[PDB]
Amino acid sequence: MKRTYQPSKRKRKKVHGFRTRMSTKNGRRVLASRRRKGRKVLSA
Amino acid sequence: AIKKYKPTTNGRRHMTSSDFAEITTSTPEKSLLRPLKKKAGRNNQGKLTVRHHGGGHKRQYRVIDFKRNKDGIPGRVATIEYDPNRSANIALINYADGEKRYIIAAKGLEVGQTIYSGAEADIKVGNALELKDIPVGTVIHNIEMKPGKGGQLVRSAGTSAQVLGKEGKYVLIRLNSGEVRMILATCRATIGQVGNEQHELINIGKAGRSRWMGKRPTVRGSVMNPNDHPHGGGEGKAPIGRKSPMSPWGKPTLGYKTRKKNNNSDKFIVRRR
Amino acid sequence: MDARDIIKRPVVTEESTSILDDKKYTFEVDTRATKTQVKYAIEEIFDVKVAKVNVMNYKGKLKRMGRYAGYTNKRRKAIVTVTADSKEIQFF
RNA sequence: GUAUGAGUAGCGAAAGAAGGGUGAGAAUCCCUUCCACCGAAUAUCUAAGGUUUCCUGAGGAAGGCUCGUCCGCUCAGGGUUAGUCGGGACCUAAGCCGAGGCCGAUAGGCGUAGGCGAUGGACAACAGGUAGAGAUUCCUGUACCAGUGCUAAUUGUUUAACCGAUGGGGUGACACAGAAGGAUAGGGAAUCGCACGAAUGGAAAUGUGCGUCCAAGCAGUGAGUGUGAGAAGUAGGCAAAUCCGCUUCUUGCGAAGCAUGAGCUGUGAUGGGGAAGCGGAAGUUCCUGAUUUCACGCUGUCAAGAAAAGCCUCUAGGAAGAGUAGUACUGCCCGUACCGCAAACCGACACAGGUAGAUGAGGAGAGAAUCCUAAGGUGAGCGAGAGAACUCUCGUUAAGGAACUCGGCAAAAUGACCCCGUAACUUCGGGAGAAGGGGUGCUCUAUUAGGGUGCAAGCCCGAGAGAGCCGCAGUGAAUAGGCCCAGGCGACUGUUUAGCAAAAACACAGGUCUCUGCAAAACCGUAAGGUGACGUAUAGGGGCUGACGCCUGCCCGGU
RNA sequence: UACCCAUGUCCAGGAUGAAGGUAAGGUAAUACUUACUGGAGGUCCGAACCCACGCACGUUGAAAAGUGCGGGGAUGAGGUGU
Ligand SMILES: [Mg+2]
Ligand SMILES: [Mg+2]
Ligand SMILES: [Mg+2]
Ligand SMILES: [Mg+2]
Ligand SMILES: [Mg+2]
Ligand SMILES: [Mg+2]
Ligand SMILES: [Mg+2]
Ligand SMILES: [Mg+2]
Ligand SMILES: [Mg+2]
Ligand SMILES: [Mg+2]
Ligand SMILES: [Mg+2]
Ligand SMILES: [Mg+2]
Ligand SMILES: [Mg+2]
Ligand SMILES: [Mg+2]
Ligand SMILES: [Mg+2]
Ligand SMILES: [Mg+2]
Ligand SMILES: [Mg+2]
Ligand SMILES: [Mg+2]
Ligand SMILES: [Mg+2]
Ligand SMILES: [Mg+2]
Ligand SMILES: [Mg+2]
Ligand SMILES: [Mg+2]
Ligand SMILES: [Mg+2]
Ligand SMILES: [Mg+2]
Ligand SMILES: [Mg+2]
Ligand SMILES: [Mg+2]
Ligand SMILES: [Mg+2]
Ligand SMILES: [Mg+2]
Ligand SMILES: [Mg+2]
Ligand SMILES: [Mg+2]
Ligand SMILES: [Mg+2]
Ligand SMILES: [Mg+2]
Ligand SMILES: [Mg+2]
Ligand SMILES: [Mg+2]
Ligand SMILES: [Mg+2]
Ligand SMILES: [Mg+2]
Ligand SMILES: [Mg+2]
Ligand SMILES: [Mg+2]
Ligand SMILES: [Mg+2]
Ligand SMILES: [Mg+2]
Ligand SMILES: [Mg+2]
Ligand SMILES: [Mg+2]
Ligand SMILES: [Mg+2]
Ligand SMILES: [Mg+2]
Ligand SMILES: [Mg+2]
Ligand SMILES: [Mg+2]
Ligand SMILES: [Mg+2]
Ligand SMILES: [Mg+2]
Ligand SMILES: [Mg+2]
Ligand SMILES: [Mg+2]
Ligand SMILES: [Mg+2]
Ligand SMILES: [Mg+2]
Ligand SMILES: [Mg+2]
Ligand SMILES: [Mg+2]
Ligand SMILES: [Mg+2]
Ligand SMILES: [Mg+2]
Ligand SMILES: [Mg+2]
Ligand SMILES: [Mg+2]
Ligand SMILES: [Mg+2]
Ligand SMILES: [Mg+2]
Ligand SMILES: [Mg+2]
Ligand SMILES: [Mg+2]
Ligand SMILES: [Mg+2]
Ligand SMILES: [Mg+2]
Ligand SMILES: [Mg+2]
Ligand SMILES: [Mg+2]
Ligand SMILES: [Mg+2]
Ligand SMILES: [Mg+2]
Ligand SMILES: [Mg+2]
Ligand SMILES: [Mg+2]
Ligand SMILES: [Mg+2]
Ligand SMILES: [Mg+2]
Repeated sequence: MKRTYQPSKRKRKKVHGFRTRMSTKNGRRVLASRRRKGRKVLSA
Repeated sequence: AIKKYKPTTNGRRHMTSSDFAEITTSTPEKSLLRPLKKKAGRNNQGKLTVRHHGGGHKRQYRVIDFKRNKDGIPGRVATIEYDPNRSANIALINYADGEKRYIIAAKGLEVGQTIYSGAEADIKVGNALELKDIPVGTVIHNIEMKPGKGGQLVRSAGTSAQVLGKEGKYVLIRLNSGEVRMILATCRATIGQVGNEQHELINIGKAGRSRWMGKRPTVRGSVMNPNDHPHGGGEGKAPIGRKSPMSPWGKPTLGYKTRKKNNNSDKFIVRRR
Repeated sequence: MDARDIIKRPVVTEESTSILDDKKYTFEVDTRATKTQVKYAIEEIFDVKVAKVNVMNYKGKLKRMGRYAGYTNKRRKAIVTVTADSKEIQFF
């Protein structure tokens, strides 16, 4: 059994990172809504 | 020639190949090589637009001279080589300048001959001339369609076209497919037939040999599901239960003509194949 | 850059005191100071002749006091060795 | 929130025993001895990932499938050192972003110059010490790379030493398979050294145990592997070139000369390490020998096998300072603890699962198979005692030998090496390990006959035979094809429903019909822009049939 | 997880003996025969590695698909990392 989550630092920050969010209109929408709800960690 | 293989195994039983007797050297000219990367039919967007491609031996591009616009310099044939990117072989020509370039190997082109291009060239196999200076009846190849652009019409191995007449600003050519066409008189061509005639006699023999050249398997439409192909479905084997056989996207596939009906070059085509 | 603000404080422990007689001195420095700023700062402050500097970066440990989990501060430690013909530093 | 099932199921692959110690308390913690397990791993490194789990002093509420004085748990202090190792200040691939630009109700999509981006290219350090925790980093000894200043001679100064491109050129720079070599690592014997020299019949020597060395750099050498030499002349190498390319002449070669090149010798060594009793003796000769290196070197084949920087050279250019020798000094940022076939990673768990790479010893052996072991590591986080039914995993069974059953399902049987022998049919390759049989142990002739190695000493390899000897049994253990006759389907190797179906289904090489003259047809997209293709009818797309052999008949009214 | 692109890496041992080549024959010259050489293959047997054909167990599992004993491929239409 090879499971579903195989971790990697680079593969995580390149897909879900802050710069990846800020590079798109919809990623900026995601960041805005997470700021609105009041979450401690944005993106990451 | 064509080399038959002994039936040692079941995959070598029906297999044939060329013996590469005409090829002279096995190393390319380094300063004329460019890299190629496979695309497997993937689009600008990354989508698979043309299917059944991808995953063969890697190759490297050899930049060929189709314009043949070096006029008045005698060019001497140096070697005859192998090109993975086309069915015909190629010949390396180094001029009296010191410059070198590749051209398509014509039939009967041997090492040591001299090759000319221009207006004062003789009518011999390998020379390049404008179509107005070529006498009626000769067999030519590498016909270009717009002046200064480069050869484009007859170029694969064993193919040939024949000059057929004059109409002032145009020249009649009978293309390899059997078509009679009008081409400007200032467009160039090369005298002779194209090199490797036996290329069509090769029996591949193996499925892996098709895989080596970059061909993925072809699934028939009759063994698909109804949402995949207009032919899929049915219990057991099923006939073509339609009015006509169909392509994977509709649009009948047997006998249906797909050339544009309002084409701008219908006045330059004298008679179709 | 105002040498007294890139050298923070001496490190006093058994590990540091053991090498203290080798003319090796352990200090706390800014997290941004480089190996050469430290050397010139030491030469400006203590009036010595520095031979080498080694630096290392420490992470912050994770402590708690019940429902309150947090991280200790971030450290940058420098070991400074002086040349043979130079006066020492006290620490005491 | 609390019951019933109920003191019930379970306590997650495995060998432990006793004697001392600690403690309020011991099967479970520490020490000693014996026993047992892995050993192409359950050993040693090292990426990813984890993120303090590392070390020391205290602790026993909760966690640990039991106990605990213990712990990867709780508390408090500590612990990670680089010019040379891996990554930046060096280079580029796939891909991504993209000034102007093209396209588009808005939003935006595409894309040129340019730039990011290793899984690849280039690049200067080795051997020991380190008793709580780091080591090519600290320390000791000996080095190398780039640069700077200070001294001392040398040379050159605008018919101009010297430097030299963001430009040209060469190299860098490359697939797969096969075979024969050189060398070294490793392994094994003698020799040499130190110690022991003995409990139960024998042995003071043909006895027993352990060891039997050492870098980078510097100076030499070198198995080899590639390899034309000189001189003229220039429609080309965006300008120029003394460099490259092209042509013509002279001179001829497994001979030298040039490049590379494993390894070896001296120094480094007045140093370091090393068996026993803080010191430290000996470190020679021979045999075997790589999956490593020379080296993608050679040969062969077709499916025809990255880019840029770096390095060298050429001019365009810059030029009054320049190298030389000796000395001292300068060299930034990030990672460095610990686990890493695992109790620290992915699986909710201290989970019988999954996890890239380097090294990976001996006997017998073709072998990384197989059994037993070395270095090294472990005894598996519930026990003891009885030896019922039944269930699971194993071992033997008299006579019969498929009578069982949907069906020889399961099990039993064959199994290594050497020799003899072998059918129908065939697409002439096969069928074929067809079938069916025979021989294997130990002693003597015997350091054989003969081979490999060496100058010799010697060492290694080991067929035939004869005579014998012993067992129920001689590949005496483990590991190691059951075979034959006839038919259906598919030609064959391959692929398929992750988790009920592996097949007669899909694919395939081959056949045929049809579309396409190049801004090709076909396909993605509103378009721009693309694939097709850096291709050109011997090419590209679609439908059906599916190796090979013999063949493929009649109907054009309907669609 | 499916297909693709760029760049790396892995596959103990043993068996068979295609093309071609050399020599001796045989010819007017060839064809052809015999020995030696040679090292082909979606070749053969078989570990690592990949897979999942049969049976048994498990089935409030050690495991939300596994284990044990046999089984198929193992130089390629191969396995695998980033
Ligand atoms: Mg197709
Ligand atoms: Mg098909
Ligand atoms: Mg179907
Ligand atoms: Mg439909
Ligand atoms: Mg249908
Ligand atoms: Mg059907
Ligand atoms: Mg039917
Ligand atoms: Mg550091
Ligand atoms: Mg009960
Ligand atoms: Mg019980
Ligand atoms: Mg247990
Ligand atoms: Mg005890
Ligand atoms: Mg054992
Ligand atoms: Mg084993
Ligand atoms: Mg890490
Ligand atoms: Mg974790
Ligand atoms: Mg903690
Ligand atoms: Mg600990
Ligand atoms: Mg307790
Ligand atoms: Mg407890
Ligand atoms: Mg702890
Ligand atoms: Mg150092
Ligand atoms: Mg570095
Ligand atoms: Mg580096
Ligand atoms: Mg713009
Ligand atoms: Mg873009
Ligand atoms: Mg670019
Ligand atoms: Mg980069
Ligand atoms: Mg890298
Ligand atoms: Mg280096
Ligand atoms: Mg440690
Ligand atoms: Mg060390
Ligand atoms: Mg190349
Ligand atoms: Mg006695
Ligand atoms: Mg040396
Ligand atoms: Mg080669
Ligand atoms: Mg470890
Ligand atoms: Mg766990
Ligand atoms: Mg446990
Ligand atoms: Mg586990
Ligand atoms: Mg052996
Ligand atoms: Mg072994
Ligand atoms: Mg041991
Ligand atoms: Mg126990
Ligand atoms: Mg019986
Ligand atoms: Mg019996
Ligand atoms: Mg019987
Ligand atoms: Mg019977
Ligand atoms: Mg019955
Ligand atoms: Mg029946
Ligand atoms: Mg059976
Ligand atoms: Mg003899
Ligand atoms: Mg046996
Ligand atoms: Mg067996
Ligand atoms: Mg089949
Ligand atoms: Mg299934
Ligand atoms: Mg187009
Ligand atoms: Mg278009
Ligand atoms: Mg295109
Ligand atoms: Mg034809
Ligand atoms: Mg057929
Ligand atoms: Mg069919
Ligand atoms: Mg046929
Ligand atoms: Mg018919
Ligand atoms: Mg009709
Ligand atoms: Mg009609
Ligand atoms: Mg690829
Ligand atoms: Mg095979
Ligand atoms: Mg087979
Ligand atoms: Mg599968
Ligand atoms: Mg197997
Ligand atoms: Mg096999």
